[PDB]
Amino acid sequence: ASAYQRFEPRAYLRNNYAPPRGDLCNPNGVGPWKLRCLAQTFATGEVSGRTLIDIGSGPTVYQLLSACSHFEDITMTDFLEVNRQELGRWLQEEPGAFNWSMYSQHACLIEGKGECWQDKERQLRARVKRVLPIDVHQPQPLGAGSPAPLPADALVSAFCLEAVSPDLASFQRALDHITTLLRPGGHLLLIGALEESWYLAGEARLTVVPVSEEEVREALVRSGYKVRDLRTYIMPAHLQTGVDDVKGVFFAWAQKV
Amino acid sequence: PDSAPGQAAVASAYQRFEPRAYLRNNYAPPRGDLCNPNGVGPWKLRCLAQTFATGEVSGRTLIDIGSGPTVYQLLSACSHFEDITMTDFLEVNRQELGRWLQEEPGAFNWSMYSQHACLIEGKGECWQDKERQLRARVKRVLPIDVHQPQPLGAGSPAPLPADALVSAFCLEAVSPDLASFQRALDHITTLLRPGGHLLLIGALEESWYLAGEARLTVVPVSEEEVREALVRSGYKVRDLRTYIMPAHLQTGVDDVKGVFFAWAQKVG
Ligand SMILES: Nc1ncnc2c1ncn2[C@@H]1O[C@H](CSCC[C@H](N)C(=O)O)[C@@H](O)[C@H]1O
Ligand SMILES: Nc1ncnc2c1ncn2[C@@H]1O[C@H](CSCC[C@H](N)C(=O)O)[C@@H](O)[C@H]1O
Ligand SMILES: O=CNc1ccccc1
Ligand SMILES: O=CNc1ccccc1
Repeated sequence: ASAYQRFEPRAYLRNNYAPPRGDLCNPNGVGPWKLRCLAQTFATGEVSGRTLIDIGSGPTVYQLLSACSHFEDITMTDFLEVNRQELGRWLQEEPGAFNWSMYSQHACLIEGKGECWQDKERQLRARVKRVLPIDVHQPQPLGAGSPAPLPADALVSAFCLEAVSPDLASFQRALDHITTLLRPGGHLLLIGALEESWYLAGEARLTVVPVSEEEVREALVRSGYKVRDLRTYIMPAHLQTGVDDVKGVFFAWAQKV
Repeated sequence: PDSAPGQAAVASAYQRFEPRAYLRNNYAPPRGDLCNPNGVGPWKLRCLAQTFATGEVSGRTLIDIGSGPTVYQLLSACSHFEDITMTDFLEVNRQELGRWLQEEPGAFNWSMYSQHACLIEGKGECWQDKERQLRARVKRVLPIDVHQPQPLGAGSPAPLPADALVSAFCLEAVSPDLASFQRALDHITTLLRPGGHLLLIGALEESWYLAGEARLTVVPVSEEEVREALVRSGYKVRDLRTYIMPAHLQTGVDDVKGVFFAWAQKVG
């Protein structure tokens, strides 16, 4: 909690979204894998609606590239002001914004609709209506008078819960808290680190709860979801770089029931 | 009739050709806007991609005829030919290609075209890889004059005969008349092996275009004049499509009415 007060957005982006982890040319990397999970899921046509909320967006937007063409009202969120600012810089095309164009290009490539990456970014920027503070530790993560339409038709969340929870039970409650934001019958797309215990963001050294695939599945069931899909990416040696001790990445497609 | 005079005018006029103006006029927006699928850029790239996707156009060696300062016309080709020769009449164009080959920052930026080719080829290739492969496969950049019976000269470096030819907006842009156009086509055809393929892209019913201070004269040709010249030169026409230039893409840089793409196979 106080650890996140030293969290440096630029250090985080450099660590996870610039080469090598940010090289998208090799389809066997973690970046293409993530984008693929997202794209394939939305391509089913079963994840749809009017409103969507991204939970713990941090300073990144890649997690919404495939989502944005299925949801007209999108809400992005984060605990930290500095992350919300970094997002605003990209949404408003302000100076020094992070360059997400390689990810936008690869989403267009993967989706296979012949869309140009500029149109994709345009649609995302237009459909993200707001960027709000959030704390998944709170029973009402967004607060009381939320400007965000509730409940949402769908949730997305990448690398938040395990990264803000000291242990399983805390992870489980955090999942409980965000689930209240989701309409019954709605969809949650959850991405996260597997068996990770720490990662770095500049001066910040963050603690993570190491979770397994089966622990993720069980937590989803406990929270009232049917697990439609749960896949694992094993982190290859050359992508183990000293910025963390992640062993793999999970993708879960869950439906509130 | 005597050919020298018309050829002399053409060579003279091209001494004023400005590569950067030409690039801005034709390969930056609006004509360089690749987001609109109905634009001329995506159409050209589509013709090339679909043709190479048939698998029917392959071999070891390819020659691009009148490359000028552009490389888009080879984006889909480069995965099918180990050895690629680029060519142009003007040293200033060859220099511009030199800059791109060295990946210099001052070079024209073709990355939107590279990305779009990757997008429509549908193999999930990243654009950095496409560009790296093109740079690796261009083995030489050579002077050329299509009005000469041997356009590359005698004892040229180029592997002859080639398995395939590509040529975009060259023949009609350097030929004073239809007879000249036909002869130019005859000349480049000597470079292609029997059974080899020619991919020809060009302007329809155009009489002029701008390249900075240079305002050049073009022989206006129709689709049926293009088909006949190809037949006359000893080709079977496999494909010949027409793009009609939208009014919003008529920017005053030329009086082009449309664009043709011909896929032709040399009889042999
Ligand atoms: N108590 C809390 N409630 C909700 N989000 C929190 C939180 N404490 C930290 N966060 C945010 O959780 C994020 C983890 S980083 C994940 C970044 C992005 N979602 C991605 O896909 O790369 C950080 O941005 C951090 O600021
Ligand atoms: N006598 C000649 N023989 C072969 N090419 C010539 C020529 N005279 C001029 N050219 C070249 O013909 C080109 C026409 S511009 C077209 C350039 C490029 N292939 C494209 O696709 O946009 C110019 O580069 C010009 O220098
Ligand atoms: O630790 C969390 N961030 C992370 C982001 C992308 C890939 C692997 C880890
Ligand atoms: O050369 C004149 N017209 C032209 C039109 C589109 C692309 C290249 C050239």
